[PDB]
Amino acid sequence: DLASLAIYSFWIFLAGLIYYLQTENMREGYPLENEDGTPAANQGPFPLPKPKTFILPHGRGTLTVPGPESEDRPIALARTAVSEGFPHAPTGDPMKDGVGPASWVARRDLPELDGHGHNKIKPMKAAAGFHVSAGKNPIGLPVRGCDLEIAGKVVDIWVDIPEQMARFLEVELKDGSTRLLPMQMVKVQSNRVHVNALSSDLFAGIPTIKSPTEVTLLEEDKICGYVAGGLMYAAPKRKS
Amino acid sequence: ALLSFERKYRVPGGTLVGGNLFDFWVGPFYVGFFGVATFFFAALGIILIAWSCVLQGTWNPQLCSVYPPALEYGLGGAPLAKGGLWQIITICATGAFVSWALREVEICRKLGIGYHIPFAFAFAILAYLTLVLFRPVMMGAWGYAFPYGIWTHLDWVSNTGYTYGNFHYNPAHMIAITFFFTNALALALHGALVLSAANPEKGKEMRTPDHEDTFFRDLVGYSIGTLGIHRLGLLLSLSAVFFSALCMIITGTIWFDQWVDWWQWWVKLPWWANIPGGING
Amino acid sequence: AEYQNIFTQVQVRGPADLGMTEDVNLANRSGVGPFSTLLGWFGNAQLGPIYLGSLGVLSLFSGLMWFFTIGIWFWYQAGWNPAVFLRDLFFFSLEPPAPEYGLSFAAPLKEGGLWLIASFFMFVAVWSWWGRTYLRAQALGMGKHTAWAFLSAIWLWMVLGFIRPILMGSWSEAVPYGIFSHLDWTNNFSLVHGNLFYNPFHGLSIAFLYGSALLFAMHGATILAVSRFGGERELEQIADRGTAAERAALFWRWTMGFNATMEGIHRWAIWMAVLVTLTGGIGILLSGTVVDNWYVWGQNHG
Ligand code: BCL
Ligand code: BCL
Ligand SMILES: CC[C@H]1c2cc3[nH]c4c(c3C)C(=O)[C@H](C(=O)OC)c4c3nc(cc4[nH]c(cc(n2)[C@@H]1C)c(C(C)=O)c4C)[C@@H](C)[C@@H]3CCC(=O)OC/C=C(\C)CCC[C@H](C)CCC[C@H](C)CCCC(C)C
Ligand SMILES: CC[C@H]1c2cc3[nH]c4c(c3C)C(=O)[C@H](C(=O)OC)c4c3nc(cc4[nH]c(cc(n2)[C@@H]1C)c(C(C)=O)c4C)[C@@H](C)[C@@H]3CCC(=O)OC/C=C(\C)CCC[C@H](C)CCC[C@H](C)CCCC(C)C
Ligand SMILES: COC(C)(C)C(=O)C/C=C(\C)CC/C=C(\C)CC/C=C(\C)CCCC/C(C)=C/CC[C@H](C)CC/C=C(\C)CCC=C(C)C
Ligand SMILES: CCCCCCCCCCCC[N+](C)(C)[O-]
Ligand SMILES: CCCCCCCCCCCC[N+](C)(C)[O-]
Ligand SMILES: CCCCCCCCCCCC[N+](C)(C)[O-]
Ligand SMILES: CCCCCCCCCCCC[N+](C)(C)[O-]
Ligand SMILES: CCCCCCCCCCCC[N+](C)(C)[O-]
Ligand SMILES: CCCCCCCCCCCC[N+](C)(C)[O-]
Ligand SMILES: [Fe+3]
Ligand SMILES: [K+]
Repeated sequence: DLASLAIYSFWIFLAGLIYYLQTENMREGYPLENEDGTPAANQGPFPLPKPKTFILPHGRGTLTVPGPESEDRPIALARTAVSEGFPHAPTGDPMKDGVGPASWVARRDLPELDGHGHNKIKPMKAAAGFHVSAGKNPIGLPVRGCDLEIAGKVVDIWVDIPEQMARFLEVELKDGSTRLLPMQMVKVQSNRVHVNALSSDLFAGIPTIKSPTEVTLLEEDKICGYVAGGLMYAAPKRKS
Repeated sequence: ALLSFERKYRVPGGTLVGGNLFDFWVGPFYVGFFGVATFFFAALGIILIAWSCVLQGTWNPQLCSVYPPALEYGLGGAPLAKGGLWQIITICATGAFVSWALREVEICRKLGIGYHIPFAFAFAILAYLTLVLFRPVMMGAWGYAFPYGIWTHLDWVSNTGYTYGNFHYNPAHMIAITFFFTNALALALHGALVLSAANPEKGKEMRTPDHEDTFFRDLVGYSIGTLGIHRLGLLLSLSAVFFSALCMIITGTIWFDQWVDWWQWWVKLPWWANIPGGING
Repeated sequence: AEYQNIFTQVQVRGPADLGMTEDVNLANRSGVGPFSTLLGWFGNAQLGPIYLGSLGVLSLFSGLMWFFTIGIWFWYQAGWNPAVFLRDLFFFSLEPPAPEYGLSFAAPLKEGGLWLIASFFMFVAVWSWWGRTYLRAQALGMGKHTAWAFLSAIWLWMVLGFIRPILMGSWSEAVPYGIFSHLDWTNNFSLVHGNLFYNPFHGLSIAFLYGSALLFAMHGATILAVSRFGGERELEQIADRGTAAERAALFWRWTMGFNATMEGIHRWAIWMAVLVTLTGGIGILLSGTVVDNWYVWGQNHG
């Protein structure tokens, strides 16, 4: 009977599909490692997929996955028990060290480019024709940390050009230097921008970028990772 | 075993309950207090379900079923074989799903990410409780809840819907279905767009988010953006389960006749109610 | 109150983005439309430009024709009384030929010939529209995923109004145009065939429809959860994994013991959704052509 052949066939197709999908999802982070980075004995029942290669645009090279996996940075963590599967305590300031929720990745230290190969993200003051067009303009507001202290003023908005969104606030600190603050991590209120993740004292902590009018994928991750890690690590100095 | 980038994230901290007592992993699974809670609730439940399936006398998946207590029992207890086991298995499941959820809130804290996922999760927990708890408790009986049975629960859906005629006519059921269809639509389109960019014509450079935005704008004259579509797909599928809970919560309480008749209020509007012509006048 | 990125705080607008060019024929692109501050709170604010070539005009025309054909009949059924039109708006129905006319085109205008004309315009609209989702992707160098995914939804729509009626030897089997009528047609078909809950492909189709809601909730929650790390920029996180990708992978790893990649999650996606109508159209196509009563078929295959 035709119907029952079809439904039997389908289930076989579906298992192959799940297998296909689950391998395709192993192109990154595999093969599994022990807590010292050696290959792990039990790799599960799925095999690594054949390597695929992406042709990155704008002469940025390729990516081939799966490939050799390497953290490409030192990790300031240390075992907390004598057996696998336990937390790993930081060995310094996890905020300063980029471990934990403060963690960042060793992404390319170039900036993301739009499709015409200009930097994806610019400050507004240097983005012709860009301006705030709805909602409170945060530029000029005092930036308040979670200890309810003022930590800086907003001196620009860093905007994505091909998408036209806000992506960071640029905050000027008491020493006159700025930092970038991810937009998704401040509350623009009518008299202030509030940052619940960091306390004021921790604002100079924020990794600093090297050029004033661009930010690289690496510099983003150290800035985003740091602010977010403040959530867990500032908490001794978060009020209410 | 860890992932080739996992160790740096496996720091302590983030728990909601009990400090560092349960703050460890088991294989890839993070545990926590609410990992244990989950396991208890989920284990006790699954136990009672296989032992409810000897009190019924059946060891088949296509036949094992744990029916609620009979309408006659109203809202009280009931013997284990006559509805009591369902009532327990139901508390278990609640505990397991709320545990799975708070366990997720801990995993969120330790990773410095936002609580969007177990908040999305809440809508599914809430729809479930709507069917097994909230709705039965305004209608006055656990017997208006559905059984725990692969095929018997489907019966209940047919039996329940047809009490009110063709259930299509439920206006909130309608809006639910519309979000569900739009979600699958947004899902297909989303997956493909990302994918046709990472995986272009042969030998071509990766396409950029610009190329996605261009594609849809070229095609439907709008493009919602890469942040929007994730906002959308969350909103569309949350919305659908909201109106699912709603469509069922109003059914049997504030509306209990044939859903097709609910629509007279429009047809019987006075400025056109007795105009001749068309189907109704 | 912590910000959750569900709605925008500060909208910024630059000059109009007219889009990548590649091999697209720019002669056929409209100008930029208005800028909706409204939309900008959830998504993008810029409407337009749209591409409209020959194939688009054909499709955009047939569709209006199918909509208008239905619509004229709807005015008629209202006796041209605008008030009745609104009142009975969900009750009108353009209906297919009666079974005596079989698959033929002879049936009178007001007894099915109109349904067959409206259906023609729909056929030409949908299909030429499919050609659009291909040619637009080809034009930019991108893949044809969007097009193959469409082809899955086309497949259900094709089985409901074309393939099953022809296999079943009569236009009468096909779906009418109308709000309530199409609804009753559905619930009917289910009764004629033994309660479709007994159809393994209805059950499967449902699973994916549920699973599409589960997944897109899951996915969209996760990408908003890691948007504080640039998560939403999925293409460059694919070329160059970020902490966003890493923590999103590791949320679902530490929850359900396995996880996805930033590129992998979108193959999960495209298939969970595509299988909704894929299995769905098989369950219909078998119904009445091969299986008369799913219940009864389940009694002898289960
Ligand atoms: C005779 C049939 C009637 C009918 C009667 C009903 C009835 C009766 C109901 C619906 C409801 C629904 N119907 Mg209706 N409906 C009909 C026709 C349709 C048609 C159609 C094309 O005809 C469609 C598309 C729908 C669509 C739908 C949705 C709006 C909704 C289902 C989603 C939902 O509730 O999710 C909610 C999702 C959940 C509750 C899942 C919760 C998951 C929990 C939290 C976790 C469980 C974990 C699990 C145990 C884990 C296992 C272990 C692990 C796998 C390892 N109906 C016809 C007319 N419909 C339902 C509804 O709205 O319910 C609220 C409902 O009760
Ligand atoms: C009481 C009635 C019956 C019943 C009878 C049927 C029948 C009959 C069918 C379904 C179908 C479906 N049912 Mg059922 N169903 C019932 C109960 C349910 C319940 C439930 C809780 O009880 C649920 C969750 C569902 C769920 C589902 C879906 C999974 C499935 C449709 C997938 C889809 O997206 O189609 C929506 C997608 C489409 C229709 C494709 C459309 C594609 C075209 C190309 C779009 C053209 C647009 C056009 C040009 C206009 C453009 C608009 C302008 C842009 C404005 N059913 C009961 C058992 N159900 C289908 C199926 O596969 O069954 C096997 C089906 O045909
Ligand atoms: C709100 C939008 C959609 C949604 C979202 C959603 N679901 C989620 C999440 C989110 C955001 C998770 O984080 C979580 C998850 O891990 O996903 C991978 C989950 C999840 N949603 C799931 C299921 C599910 N979601 C569904 C629906 C949806 N989920 C919505 C459409 C459906 C249906 C019917 O459409 C199902 C089946 C699980 C995969 C998972 C939750 C895992 C969990 O709770 O684990 C703890 C419990 C156990 C391991 C077992 C408990 C066993 C019980 C104690 C006894 C059984 C009780 C039960 C009542 C019997 C049911 C009988 C059936 C035959 C009818
Ligand atoms: C995986 C399956 C899911 C899916 C996939 C899917 N659908 C798709 C695609 C994909 C991948 C496309 O490529 C294509 C698209 O372009 O989407 C943006 C499409 C599409 N899915 C559509 C609809 C649709 N998809 C649906 C379902 C789903 N599609 C599935 C759940 C449904 C249902 C029944 O649930 C509908 C109604 C369209 C938006 C589009 C196909 C467009 C098409 O064929 O257009 C030809 C017709 C015209 C160009 C003109 C039509 C006239 C209109 C009535 C408008 C004009 C009249 C009036 C001015 C306004 C009308 C509306 C009311 C206010 C009156
Ligand atoms: C305000 O009034 C005016 C006049 C301005 C209007 O325009 C009013 C307009 C309306 C009131 C229209 C409102 C529209 C509707 C209610 C339509 C509702 C539509 C549906 C419910 C869709 C139902 C599903 C339809 C299906 C399944 C169709 C299948 C189509 C076929 C696949 C096409 C097959 C081709 C055929 C039969 C023709 C054969 C010939 C060939 C050459 C191929
Ligand atoms: C129903 C959707 C979920 C299907 C489960 C697919 C298999 C996931 C298990 C992957 C294996 C995990 N592992 C061992 C590689 O780490
Ligand atoms: C689904 C959303 C549809 C939006 C369609 C908008 C098309 C924009 C056309 C604008 C035309 C511009 N101009 C000046 C040439 O007319
Ligand atoms: C699919 C498009 C959705 C558009 C919905 C627009 C909702 C408006 C809510 C904006 C919130 C306003 N405010 C002041 C909080 O920013
Ligand atoms: C533009 C439509 C293309 C032709 C296909 C439509 C078939 C309609 C048949 C109408 C029947 C006419 N008549 C007199 C026999 O009733
Ligand atoms: C791509 C993700 C795969 C998930 C598969 C969903 C499994 C659902 C199986 C339910 C059983 C349905 N049926 C028809 C046999 O009754
Ligand atoms: C397909 C529906 C039910 C599937 C049940 C859940 C699958 C288990 C996936 C968890 C995998 C954990 N593990 C073993 C890889 O470590
Ligand atoms: Fe995505
Ligand atoms: K400017």
